[PDB]
Amino acid sequence: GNKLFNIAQRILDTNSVLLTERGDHIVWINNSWKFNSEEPLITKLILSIRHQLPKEYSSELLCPRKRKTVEANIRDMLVDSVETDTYPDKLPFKNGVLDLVDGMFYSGDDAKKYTCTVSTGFKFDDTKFVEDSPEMEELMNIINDIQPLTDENKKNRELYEKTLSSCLCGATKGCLTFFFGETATGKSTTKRLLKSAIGDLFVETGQTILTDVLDKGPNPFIANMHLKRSVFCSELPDFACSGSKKIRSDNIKKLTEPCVIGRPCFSNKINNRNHATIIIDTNYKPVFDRIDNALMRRIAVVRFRTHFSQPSGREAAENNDAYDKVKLLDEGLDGKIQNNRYRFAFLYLLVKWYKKYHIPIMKLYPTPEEIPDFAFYLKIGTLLVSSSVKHIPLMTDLSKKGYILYDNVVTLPLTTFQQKISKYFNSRLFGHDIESFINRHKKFANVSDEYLQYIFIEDISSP
Amino acid sequence: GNKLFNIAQRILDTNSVLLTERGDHIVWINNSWKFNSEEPLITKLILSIRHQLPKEYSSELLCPRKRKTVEANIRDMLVDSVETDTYPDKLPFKNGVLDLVDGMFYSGDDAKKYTCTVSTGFKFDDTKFVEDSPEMEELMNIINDIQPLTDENKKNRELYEKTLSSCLCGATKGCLTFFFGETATGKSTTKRLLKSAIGDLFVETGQTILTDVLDKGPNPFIANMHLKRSVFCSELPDFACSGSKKIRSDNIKKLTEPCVIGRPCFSNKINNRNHATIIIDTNYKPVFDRIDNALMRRIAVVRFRTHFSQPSGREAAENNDAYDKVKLLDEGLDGKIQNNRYRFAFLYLLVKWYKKYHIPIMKLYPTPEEIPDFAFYLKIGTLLVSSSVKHIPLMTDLSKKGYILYDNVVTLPLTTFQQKISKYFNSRLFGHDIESFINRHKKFANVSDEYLQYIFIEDISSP
Repeated sequence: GNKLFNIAQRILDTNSVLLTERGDHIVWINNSWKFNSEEPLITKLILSIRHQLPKEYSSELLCPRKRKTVEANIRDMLVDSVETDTYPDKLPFKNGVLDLVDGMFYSGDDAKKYTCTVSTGFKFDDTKFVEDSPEMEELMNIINDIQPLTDENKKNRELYEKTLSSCLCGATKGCLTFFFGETATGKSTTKRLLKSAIGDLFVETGQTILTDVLDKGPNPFIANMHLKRSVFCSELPDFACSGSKKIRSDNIKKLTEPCVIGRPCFSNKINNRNHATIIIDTNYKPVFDRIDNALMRRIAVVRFRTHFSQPSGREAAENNDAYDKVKLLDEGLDGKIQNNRYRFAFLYLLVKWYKKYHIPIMKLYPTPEEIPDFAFYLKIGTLLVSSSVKHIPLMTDLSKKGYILYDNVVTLPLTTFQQKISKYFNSRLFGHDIESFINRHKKFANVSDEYLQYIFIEDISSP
Repeated sequence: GNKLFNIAQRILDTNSVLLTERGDHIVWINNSWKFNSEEPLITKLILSIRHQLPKEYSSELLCPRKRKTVEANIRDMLVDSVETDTYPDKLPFKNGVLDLVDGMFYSGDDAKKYTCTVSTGFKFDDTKFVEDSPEMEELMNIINDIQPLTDENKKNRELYEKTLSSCLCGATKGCLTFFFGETATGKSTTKRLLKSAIGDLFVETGQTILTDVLDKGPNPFIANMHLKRSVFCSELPDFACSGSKKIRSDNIKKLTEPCVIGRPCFSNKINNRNHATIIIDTNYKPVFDRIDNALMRRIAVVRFRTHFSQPSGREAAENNDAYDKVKLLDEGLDGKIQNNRYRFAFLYLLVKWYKKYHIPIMKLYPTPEEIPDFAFYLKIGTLLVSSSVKHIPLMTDLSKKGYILYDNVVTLPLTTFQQKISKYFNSRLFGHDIESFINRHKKFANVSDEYLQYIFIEDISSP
């Protein structure tokens, strides 16, 4: 009774077709979850799977009409929806899924349970995923050359390792990392090593996402980051000199939210998943058009201070302090990195670092103290407070310091505020910052007189 | 007699397919009313319901052609339209609909009567819906700490309870309540309570709603609140300081309307249903760009006077103007609330509050005396009525007050207006409001002078 319905039931029992929330069907052919909007693969799956069925069921799948009927039955049978790429601690390869927490590699039906629709693009070989090897020693030597293990570099080394290891997690990250350092320091070598390690999950982008609008009209720059696990920004022009667009605070805020707004060309989908670890490479200090408290919590800085240079310019390179350690470059090193020589050794190192930081919740912590542009705004935030409970049993003593009373609200005249704030910062050095803060946070008692609703902590602490 | 027509008649007798006024079909599969504009689920429903039918009818539903014939019959049979989500007194869950008038929980066919297309997203447990429990005691203690039941907080507590209970009713609300509460006073705790209690019907927004155009073009922020029952906006910056846009009058007017005009990307729809309660959370008093009688009627204010702070900042948390009382904070409370510990206790409390305010007509009430912006207009509104037909046989004594009759409309000079308004209103305290009134409600008399179609109540109350 209904051979075709029984065939559809068996194919559904094999769990090879799933219905997604967007209305598509994902099929498991050739050991990978595939889908297509313009050409479903359900009949391809039926023809391919005809070999696992009994004899009397296999000869009914050689007709396109019967395969169409089976596909209709399968479409009617699938009611509930599932979500794809819901495991943040799994790295999908071309022939399986690697577990970062456990270190065990799966293949075929074992990798089937993790609905991974993306992959690194290359196979995984266990014979090279080993600890003892000359490749491991060479990689360790290179890594120690780029980042020394001195006691003055411990925190920087830890942050570097954490940032590099977070590129394997398939979840939204809450920070952006700046790779601070001059040219010929090792940042490009790290970029090439990471690209060789993680294959197709790595993408590179210029200045478009930093200094330009994100949504606008069409934007392949923000639509090509869907399900990527790392984004590297390189060749960034100095924003200190006039003529270059500044870093947009709105862009930084949007590149951190779990939902990214943007659509590709000729696509009706506007929502894409953001899994990338954004790293910005710059040879100069970064400056932003706007600075506020929210933008301070989404920036981290990693500093590079060891360079490799030719013997001809060895003295000049040894003639400063930003190149804290001097070494000799290797001409064939670029070819070795390109030839995928250290790919699996770097994969092992990244997995080991991830395990070293595999605490139940993996998060990226901002480091705002390393940005010179944040120096003024960080210090003033520890000097002023907002409105609070009852200044009434201090207005006797707060009045003598220049604070006035207004409808039971303490304000401060601009002249008195300037006089009290000039004792902590140089007028010339922070003039623009002081002016911007004053004109941003000023309150108008009337059209002419103006006041500020801020109280210095030093006055508060002093009885 | 046409077995397939009999099958379609039975499936229609089960009341599982309904035709909506918009032209779509909603089917009852997996205990929920789903629909798909681009792909009807009628054949899925036929295949699923094939089990309830007699034995000789179930075998015919295993063929896609016969299912399509039954679907054609069913489509021809459905003539009348129905309206979806028209019960404001019902809270839909994932596995049933819980009434609020008396308080039973329906399930399956019992909840089938109310066509609710949305749900809180979590299953309902009757075991935890108990009045007597340690969780209820802890929640009551937290609520009492948040809003004390003292003699100075009766009306405030009543309005707070009314606002929290009004987040369950699925109808359009007429007021935009202002949660006038300062930082670390407890508004965050109430927000997490409400979110955990009402699940997916709760959404959170930011500054874009209040201080930006809502219609514009494709606005996901507006299209998101379709059939939502609560909207919470937090982290709102101080609008008193310059550089921050004021609250738009048109936005406030538009949010209250039952029909909100707005479209999503790649969607032909332009109309949605507004059911949400909008609560504004600011640490500072609000500032409106343009105020008048209309906005004064759509604002309610809730005050919080129990603030918590750390000991280091406690002195700084007591040396300004904005709070009234200090208390102590709890650290594990946030983890407890994230663990959905008090979800059902808060649900029971909200149901009890709704019952207390369950008069046959549910309507929110505005309180304009708590906003200093409308204080001047309220005093102005209660101190002015224009000229009178009865003023015609009293304009002789009204002429002594600096008023001149003109086509039965009496006038006041600008300088005389300022002189007479200085009697009741302080010139400096409300100078901006007075001059805005002068330039907003003025008319013209001749080339050089200006005219006013308004007269003070005080000039008429005094004989």
